[PDB]
Amino acid sequence: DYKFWYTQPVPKINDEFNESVNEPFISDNKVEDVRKDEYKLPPGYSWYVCDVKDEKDRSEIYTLLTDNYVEDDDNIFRFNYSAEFLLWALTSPNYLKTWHIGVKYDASNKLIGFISAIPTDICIHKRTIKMAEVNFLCVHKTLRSKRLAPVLIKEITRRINLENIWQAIYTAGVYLPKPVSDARYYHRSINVKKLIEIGFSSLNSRLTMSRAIKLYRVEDTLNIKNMRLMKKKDVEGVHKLLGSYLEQFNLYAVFTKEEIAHWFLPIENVIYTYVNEENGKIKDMISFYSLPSQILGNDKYSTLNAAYSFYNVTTTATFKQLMQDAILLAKRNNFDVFNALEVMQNKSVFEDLKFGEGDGSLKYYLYNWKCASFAPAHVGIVLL
Ligand SMILES: C#CCCCCCCCCCCCC(=O)SCCNC(=O)CCNC(=O)[C@H](O)C(C)(C)COP(=O)(O)OP(=O)(O)OC[C@H]1O[C@@H](n2cnc3c(N)ncnc32)[C@H](O)[C@@H]1OP(=O)(O)O
Ligand SMILES: [Cl-]
Ligand SMILES: [Cl-]
Ligand SMILES: [Mg+2]
Repeated sequence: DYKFWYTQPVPKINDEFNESVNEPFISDNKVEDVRKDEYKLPPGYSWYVCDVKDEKDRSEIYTLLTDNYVEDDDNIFRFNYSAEFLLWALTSPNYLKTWHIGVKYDASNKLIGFISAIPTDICIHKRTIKMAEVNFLCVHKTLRSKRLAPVLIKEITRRINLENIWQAIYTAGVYLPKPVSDARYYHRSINVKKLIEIGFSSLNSRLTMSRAIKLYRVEDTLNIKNMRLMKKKDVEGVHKLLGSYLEQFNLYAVFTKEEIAHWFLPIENVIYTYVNEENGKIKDMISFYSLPSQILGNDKYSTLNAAYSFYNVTTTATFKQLMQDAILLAKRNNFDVFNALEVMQNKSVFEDLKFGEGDGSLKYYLYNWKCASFAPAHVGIVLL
């Protein structure tokens, strides 16, 4: 029935727009007319502005998400974004502290809800629009189905609109009105025995343990020999190589040089970017971020260490060769599995590089924007 969503400027479930339509649902917005009062919470609850740069505030967000954030459809894994990852994800160029919004239960002073956004220029069907990218919506497990999520969404919408920003981008596994694109995850096992043991992968009479280990074995030699960790000197180069690649897609972030430094410069256990420099030019790049899952009630392993593909571009090798190198670099950094969405060129390598299809998919959404939807190979943005 979507009783909340059908109040909002998003498409109905059966809306179909053709390529001649690429504009807002609601235009001519004025900051002057945005509500200046905070949305009302149920009695006993209060808004709290989180300071993500403060270690203690950040640890409170970390705890809320560790305990209550997204699980796989089978409730076997729960994402466990690290505190240093959250610091990176939320303090991008020009971020607003006041879009990092928490809800405390007053009687215990405990954070029980959170939602966040950061600002970025998004190009959709060649039109570039300032958007908020919304993420980390989370309601404590003990307070589910009480309609707190619409309150957090309406309050962040209000605060984003105060900055004269009227569109947003967000992804989710749940189906909501209405995806602009839909992309499955695929996974490439690295630490095969651990993935078996925790119930992530399986074996059969044809695929014995030893045969599975051999199937997923990787040669410890790079196809692109000079791939090395990115440094500050490489920011102009990555800005040109990635910037030029992305222009072909129907949906992508238009990164400034400051944004390139922020999103790609390596941070241990958070973001890994490797470059190939030839003649003072950056000609290939690989990048992947760290997102572990807590393995729910497992005796042996508490954590699945997963690398998620971010942005990969080659001009000196094949895409296959580049992605075989990304799996190698993730292996050299202790990751158990390399995951990727069927966006950009990724699906073209999945068969040959022995990826498995994951369950369900990730839906891409715009708020207050009507346009044609498209196949996920035309998506050129990866959100965290
Ligand atoms: C400018 C501008 C606009 C700015 C705003 C743009 C819109 C942004 C939307 C939010 C985007 C979120 C992106 C993500 O971060 S992804 C990960 C979501 N994090 C989890 O998966 C963690 C585990 N899970 C939870 O923590 C809770 O289940 C949630 C997700 C907070 C939902 O809370 P609960 O207690 O279930 O549900 P209640 O409070 O009764 O709310 C029901 C209404 O809510 C809608 N809803 C549910 N999940 C949603 C969701 N994931 N995103 C958006 N809406 C969602 C839903 O359909 C329904 O509304 P209807 O009646 O159907 O029209
Ligand atoms: Cl009022
Ligand atoms: Cl090597
Ligand atoms: Mg609720």
